[PDB]
This record gives sequence, structure tokens and C-alpha cells, in this order.
Amino acid sequence: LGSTMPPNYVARVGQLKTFTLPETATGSPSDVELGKAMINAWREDGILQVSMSPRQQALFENASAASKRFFAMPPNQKAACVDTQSYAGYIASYSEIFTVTKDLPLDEPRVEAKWPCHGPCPWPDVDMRTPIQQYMDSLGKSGETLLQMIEYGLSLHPDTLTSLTKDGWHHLRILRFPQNNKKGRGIGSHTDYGLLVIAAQDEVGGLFIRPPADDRWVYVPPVPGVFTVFPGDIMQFMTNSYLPSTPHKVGLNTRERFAFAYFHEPSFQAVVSPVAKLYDGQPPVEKIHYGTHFTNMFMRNYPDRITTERIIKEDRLQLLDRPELRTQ
Ligand SMILES: O=C(O)CCC(=O)C(=O)O
Ligand SMILES: [Mn+2]
Repeated sequence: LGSTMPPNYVARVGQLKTFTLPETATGSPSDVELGKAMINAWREDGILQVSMSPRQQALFENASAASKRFFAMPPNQKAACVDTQSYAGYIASYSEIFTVTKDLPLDEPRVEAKWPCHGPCPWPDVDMRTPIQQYMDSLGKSGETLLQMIEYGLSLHPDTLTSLTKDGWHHLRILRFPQNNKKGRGIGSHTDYGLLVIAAQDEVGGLFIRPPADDRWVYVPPVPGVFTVFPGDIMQFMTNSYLPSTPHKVGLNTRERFAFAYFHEPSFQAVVSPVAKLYDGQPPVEKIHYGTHFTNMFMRNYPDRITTERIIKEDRLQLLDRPELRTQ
């Protein structure tokens, strides 16, 4: 067994299905079968595991070392990693996070135009950049494949999902959780606001998920060599909950935990519409502008951040009513 389950936590140990993703998804009968089997795993368990190739496993090991190095920095070398235009940077709460949003230079056209959330990432040095960025380029390649497989298994119109993620606002949440000695939680029960979540953890362990109802909590054990995938609120909105939005909570174990939360997202300028085929005939009139969706939550979950104060003081929430921030 193992019992790597954090202490004082009642849950069922989960037996997950690992899958091996192609490097190049083409629409072959094998890809369609793999997609439909993965769709079945998300509808029965709410989460599934994907095997890492040796290249993917090495980028993950390089990125896992860089994270321990950042959190090993002094409490003020870390606090100085904040930008006035980007939500990227360090947060300390009882986890600690370093979020990597789209790293855009000061002279980039969308940064010059004061678009909300757009700006350069506050790296301590190029030694955290090369590692985590190369992991995000590999995780991005997996995100596009995972979406193509959902398209083939839900028999969706080709490029129904990959058309929104061209210039996707993919972001990574580099997580470190403390030991148990809130006052007893890492993160409470919550669902992800995005499309897909590719997650990774070390051997300590502490993730719990809630599977989709048939017609209690499940502990996700740390299997080496694999990463987990579960969908978010945007996927549930597009699919009329045919693919779920998995609720999940993180508990503190007897050691410190190091984890990664990758969000494969639509473009900041994407207008996500529901899939009519999966709404029995009547799709809602509601559409979600991802840029507004993202800005509203981050100017909300991080309300006293100087990134949020500058948006209200430069009225950047107005560029969101402009059509150029709504056309990809
Ligand atoms: O906090 C989350 O939403 C994901 C955390 C995670 O990936 C983990 O602890 O394994
Ligand atoms: Mn989450």
C-alpha cells in the first residue's frame, strides 16, 4: 500500500489509469480509441495519469530542482519577485506559490498598450527561467495533444479546442506546502477556473479529489514517472458537464510537499462558446471571454496585490470592453 496519505484524513486510496500520449496526434483509429478511453476515465474517476517520456521526465527533474532553489532563497529575495503589470511572481500565505504567466517584455505591443495582466515575469535569475520555461514548453505540447484526444473521443469538429489555445494564456503554479507541525489545511475544496490542469508532485503526497457522482473523497497517491490530468470549469462549461470539473483539496503531510499546477488555457483574447452537439440541441447564449474571466479571478483572489491596485488606478478593466482584446 504505502499510506503516503497525509495524517488525519479520511479518504479512499485511488487506483488511477495511466495512459501514454502520442507525440503527434493525427486522428488515427488508435488516437480515437485512446481519446474515448481517456474520456471514460474522467467520467468514472475524474482524474487520470499520463506517462512521462525520458525527455519529459528530465525536464521535470530540472524544474523540480529549480523550485526547491527558489523557495530556498531568503524570505525577502522571494518577496521582491512581483511585477506591476503581471500577476506572475511570489505569493506567501499554508503553501507558497510562484506563478508563471505569459512572460512578455516591457516593450511588447500588448504590454505597451497596458493590457490587464500582461507583463514580464519577475524571475530571480535566468537559472530559474531556463528550467521552468522549458518544462512549460513540454507541458504545452502535452496540453495540445490532450485537447486533440478529447476532440477525437467526443467526436468534436476538428480544432474545436485547439483553435482557442493558439497563444494560450497557459500558466504554471509552482507550489511548496509546509509540514503539519487554516491551522490545519493547505488548500480547501475547490474547482479550477480553467480548461485543463496537468499536475505533478514529489513523493510526499497530499492531493485529494472527488470523482464524478455515480449516475466521498479519493486520495491521489504519488506514482513516479507520471503526471495527472483533470479538467476545470471551462471544460465543464463547453461540454455540459460531460467532462467534469474535478473538485480537489490539498492536505499537509508529515513532510514539506513540492508540487506543480499547470493550466493549459485558451488565448487571453479567446471567446469560448459551448459545444452545441453536447447540449442536446439548445446551447446557452452565454460565452466566456477568457481574458475577463482570468482578470476577474486574479483581481479577486489576490486583491491587495499591487498588480490589482494598478489595474483599478489605470482603469485597464476598460481595455477588456475593446474588441481587439476579444479577437484572437
Ligand atoms: O492545488 C492544486 O490545485 C493542485 C495541487 C497539486 O498539484 C498537488 O498537490 O499535487
Ligand atoms: Mn486547483
